[PDB]
Amino acid sequence: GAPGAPGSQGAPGLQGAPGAPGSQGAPGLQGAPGAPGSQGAPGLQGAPG
Amino acid sequence: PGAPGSQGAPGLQGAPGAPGSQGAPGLQ
Repeated sequence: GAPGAPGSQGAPGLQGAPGAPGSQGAPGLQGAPGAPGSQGAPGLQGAPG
Repeated sequence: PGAPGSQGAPGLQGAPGAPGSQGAPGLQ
């Protein structure tokens, strides 16, 4: 007997390349800034006195 | 009567083997 330690099965499985990816809260496009200014009442008359 | 070497147990299996990695469709 002793069939060369009769055949044993190979190793299947491991259905994944160990990358374990996955990204958290990624970046977001900057809000094009609203240039600061000041409301006002530009008219025509400023001090007619 | 005696016959050292005559037919004993008829050969069966003798050198059994085994399939390797049968695999499995872990895909899609």
